[PDB]
Amino acid sequence: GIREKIKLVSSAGTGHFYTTTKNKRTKPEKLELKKFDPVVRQHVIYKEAKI
Amino acid sequence: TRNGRDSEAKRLGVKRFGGESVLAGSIIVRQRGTKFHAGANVGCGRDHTLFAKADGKVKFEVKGPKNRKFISIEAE
Amino acid sequence: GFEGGQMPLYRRLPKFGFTSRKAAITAEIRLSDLAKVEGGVVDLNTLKAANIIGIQIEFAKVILAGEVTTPVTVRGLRVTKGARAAIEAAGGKIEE
Amino acid sequence: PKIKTVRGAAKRFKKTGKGGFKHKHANLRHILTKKATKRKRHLRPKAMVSKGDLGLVIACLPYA
RNA sequence: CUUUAAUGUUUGAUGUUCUAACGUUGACCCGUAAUCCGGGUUGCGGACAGUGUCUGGUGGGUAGUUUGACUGGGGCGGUCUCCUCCUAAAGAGUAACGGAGGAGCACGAAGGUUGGCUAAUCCUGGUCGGACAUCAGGAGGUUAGUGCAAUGGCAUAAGCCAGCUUGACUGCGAGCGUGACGGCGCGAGCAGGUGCGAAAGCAGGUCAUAGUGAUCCGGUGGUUCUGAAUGGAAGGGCCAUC
RNA sequence: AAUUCCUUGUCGGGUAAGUUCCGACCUGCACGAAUGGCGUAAUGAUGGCCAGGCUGUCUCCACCCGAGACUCAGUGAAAUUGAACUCGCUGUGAAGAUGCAGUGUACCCGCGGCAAGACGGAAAGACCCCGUGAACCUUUACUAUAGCUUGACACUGAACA
RNA sequence: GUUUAUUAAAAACACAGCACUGUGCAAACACGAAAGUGGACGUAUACGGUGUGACGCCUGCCCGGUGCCGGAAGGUUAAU
RNA sequence: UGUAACGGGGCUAAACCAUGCACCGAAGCUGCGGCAGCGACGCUUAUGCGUUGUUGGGUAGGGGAGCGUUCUGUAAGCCUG
RNA sequence: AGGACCGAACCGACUAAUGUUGAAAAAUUAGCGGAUGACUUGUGGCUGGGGGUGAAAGGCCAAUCAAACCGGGAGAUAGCU
RNA sequence: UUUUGUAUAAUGGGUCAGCGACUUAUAUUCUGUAGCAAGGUUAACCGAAUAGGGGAGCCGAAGGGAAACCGAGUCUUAACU
Ligand SMILES: [Mg+2]
Ligand SMILES: [Mg+2]
Ligand SMILES: [Mg+2]
Ligand SMILES: [Mg+2]
Ligand SMILES: [Mg+2]
Ligand SMILES: [Mg+2]
Ligand SMILES: [Mg+2]
Ligand SMILES: [Mg+2]
Ligand SMILES: [Mg+2]
Ligand SMILES: [Mg+2]
Ligand SMILES: [Mg+2]
Ligand SMILES: [Mg+2]
Ligand SMILES: [Mg+2]
Ligand SMILES: [Mg+2]
Ligand SMILES: [Mg+2]
Ligand SMILES: [Mg+2]
Ligand SMILES: [Mg+2]
Ligand SMILES: [Mg+2]
Ligand SMILES: [Mg+2]
Ligand SMILES: [Mg+2]
Ligand SMILES: [Mg+2]
Ligand SMILES: [Mg+2]
Ligand SMILES: [Mg+2]
Ligand SMILES: [Mg+2]
Ligand SMILES: [Mg+2]
Ligand SMILES: [Mg+2]
Ligand SMILES: [Mg+2]
Ligand SMILES: [Mg+2]
Ligand SMILES: [Mg+2]
Ligand SMILES: [Mg+2]
Ligand SMILES: [Mg+2]
Ligand SMILES: [Mg+2]
Ligand SMILES: [Mg+2]
Ligand SMILES: [Mg+2]
Ligand SMILES: [Mg+2]
Ligand SMILES: [Mg+2]
Ligand SMILES: [Mg+2]
Ligand SMILES: [Mg+2]
Ligand SMILES: [Mg+2]
Ligand SMILES: [Mg+2]
Ligand SMILES: [Mg+2]
Ligand SMILES: [Mg+2]
Ligand SMILES: [Mg+2]
Ligand SMILES: [Mg+2]
Ligand SMILES: [Mg+2]
Repeated sequence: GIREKIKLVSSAGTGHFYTTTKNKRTKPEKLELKKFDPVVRQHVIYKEAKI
Repeated sequence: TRNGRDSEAKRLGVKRFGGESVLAGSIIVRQRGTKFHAGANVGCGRDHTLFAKADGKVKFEVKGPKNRKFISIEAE
Repeated sequence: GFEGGQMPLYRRLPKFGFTSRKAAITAEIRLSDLAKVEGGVVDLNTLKAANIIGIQIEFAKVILAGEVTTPVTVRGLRVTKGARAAIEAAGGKIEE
Repeated sequence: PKIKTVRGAAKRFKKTGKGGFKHKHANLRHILTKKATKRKRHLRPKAMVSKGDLGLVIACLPYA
């Protein structure tokens, strides 16, 4: 209703991304999470970007 | 205000009864809470589905100080 | 295909794939085909002449199907691992 | 005259070695973010047409 | 060059005239004993008007159609997908415009793990303080709590806190449940890589069950696929997503 | 009230008695000024109401004259029709019976009459609903379009500021 | 006066009269892809469209809505 | 509309309750004769026959086996003033 | 003088009875309205089907007009009988 | 005939005789049957004309994968217990 779709992008060269949602009002900063990148086959930091 | 509504039935209940031989992985009971608890060689899934973790025979028991119901699996 | 009005099965489900124009000028050859060519030399031309592959085929593969009981010289054809073993067992020759 | 292929069927089913048909799963086109990764994993591989539906598909693909 | 004016030029902008395209449903001549037409003369206009192609607006004047179903007839009202309970006859399922309610979201913590903790309500005492705030004891024993309806669960808590964190992982999946189907669900275990814990271990989101939209067409990123003479490219496929 | 639901409003007049009529009141469900308001002599095969005359309209029907009906002779149709040896009652029953059960009644066949029944005849109900039927009509339903209108380019040129 | 020839003759249509409104004449308007024609061999005391309906006494208030008329500054806006 | 609320006559049981034995009563069951479907096995299978258990109501509908009509061949044959 | 008055012809068609397998697919009888007018009528002409014409009733356009008649698309389509 | 159900007062037929409704073409699949069999069969056309010629083609003996491609395997995935 207010909760927007965002994509978390792999900080490695790969263009791999996870997709999730966010309340942009209450949480205006960039969501940042270690996740598994299946292309370099390792856990790497992932950073919000626009869907 | 107005009535006239209901939801699809979820087909919960016991799928394998006492004595029945099952292969590992087989669902033994679908339930909404833990009316039945997982006993030996039986696992509890996220919707409280009890399933076989081993090939064998389904076994219902009542155990412990609270007289709870447990489903386990006996090797056959 | 009509199902009464319900979105039918061939619309319910998604399309997939594309068609390879290359597959259509690519043929497979059986071991049983190698003796059927006049000259003990198997090429694209030879196989065409013996009516084993189509006239417009530009690539062919000898596969392990049937058997070969005569020495053959295959040439300009791809050959499967198995087929190469079978062709050579019967005294044959493969070459690019 | 020749029977005509239902051409939209022919873009969704392919005949396999024993005469059944393989097809692509529904629900993996869009509205994906909310769908579990597990669920989507199991929709990737192709699947076989069911017994109830073979009559319909075969009727649509007389030259398959 | 600092700057300024004015004669010479391209394209416009605007205007004033001109005549020669074009208009004449003014007068006249001939074809011609003709209120048509054509040619010619003359007057009046004149690059306007008008027409062609394109284009915005208007357009029931004309045209082709749409304008749902359920329903104790139809119409009005209500309803249409999904979740919970009862009807439902102690396995599953089970109808009515039967009886009651709820959803079309929320949450980067309200997720994971380790470690810890334990409600409601009542009695008595206590500054302001009251029937009820916060404090102490006692009874009580989960009647509380669970983001939200209901039902089933929940103390080993699934309820409540803190530390560290990203398993709200990627590839798969023995075996099952539920479906006419499309589908939907549960799942130990396997490989890679990760968090928490001394360790056994736990984690593939949230106590569970609602919170949803097939296909087509199209967009964005990726790509050991394809690439209409050949090398590219466009477009297509595949994977991710809108 | 060609308009008033409540309504036969209420009051007055006419009648022995008047849901209509006329006159008045105003509480106008829901009059009103060229969608014209209110009047209006004359006109009217126009609507409502009253009276005189008149009468078979009626109380209540009688008699009579003629054309049919009836009989004889000649000609000679029709609608309809599964088959009929084609009664009443009460009950039963696709729920309103000549045909079923029980029972009553009835010798066989015409002719003149009557219309209670044969859910009598005639027309594949026009009401009502249904069909993803048809048509015509309306509009600020949708999509188009003639027409009307805008501007660009073409037919379309020159001189001068 | 007219009308549903064949179930309605009427209170319906028409009507003289009134008003609004278009129309400068190659008129507006109408039939016509056009040519041609009606309007009209007429010319605003004329012609068309709309409403009202002899006559008498008269015809009040409302321009927010919808329709129409007028406007050029600003915004938006087509082909090109 | 007419007895019309035992079907009627009529019944004091020809009603009701209890016990008992008899009998009537169907296309059910038995008996005699017969046909066929499916099995099975026989005296003995070139495939029907012979024994033998059993089955044989049927709409929509599926299956199986046939009759007859017209025309072509068989047929310049065969029947027919 | 007059879309003046009464009233035949002529034009119409207000009421009733009859008729309704009729004498008649709209009439007959008794009555009725207009009758110098926006009257009536003969002959010939013109207007054509989304078209005409209409003192306007969706009236009329060759005995059924909210889209004539004939031929064609044509075996339209008919989830109905 | 239609129906849950029709003596039905539901439909249809006055009667008789003649006619009157699941066809035909081409595709496709299955069954039966016949031929040949890892092969089977030709089409137009030629023709010596129901022969013979014609094997252009088509189906089948190979699949998996979207495809490249690999191939009794293949795809899935970095790889599969
Ligand atoms: Mg070939
Ligand atoms: Mg996609
Ligand atoms: Mg111009
Ligand atoms: Mg245009
Ligand atoms: Mg419009
Ligand atoms: Mg329309
Ligand atoms: Mg159409
Ligand atoms: Mg309905
Ligand atoms: Mg139950
Ligand atoms: Mg039960
Ligand atoms: Mg929680
Ligand atoms: Mg703990
Ligand atoms: Mg206290
Ligand atoms: Mg550690
Ligand atoms: Mg692109
Ligand atoms: Mg090219
Ligand atoms: Mg190229
Ligand atoms: Mg009186
Ligand atoms: Mg009065
Ligand atoms: Mg008059
Ligand atoms: Mg007499
Ligand atoms: Mg006689
Ligand atoms: Mg009868
Ligand atoms: Mg009748
Ligand atoms: Mg009918
Ligand atoms: Mg009439
Ligand atoms: Mg009349
Ligand atoms: Mg008027
Ligand atoms: Mg006014
Ligand atoms: Mg304006
Ligand atoms: Mg008696
Ligand atoms: Mg006895
Ligand atoms: Mg007997
Ligand atoms: Mg018997
Ligand atoms: Mg007169
Ligand atoms: Mg008369
Ligand atoms: Mg007169
Ligand atoms: Mg005439
Ligand atoms: Mg046609
Ligand atoms: Mg027809
Ligand atoms: Mg019925
Ligand atoms: Mg009966
Ligand atoms: Mg009958
Ligand atoms: Mg009949
Ligand atoms: Mg007959």
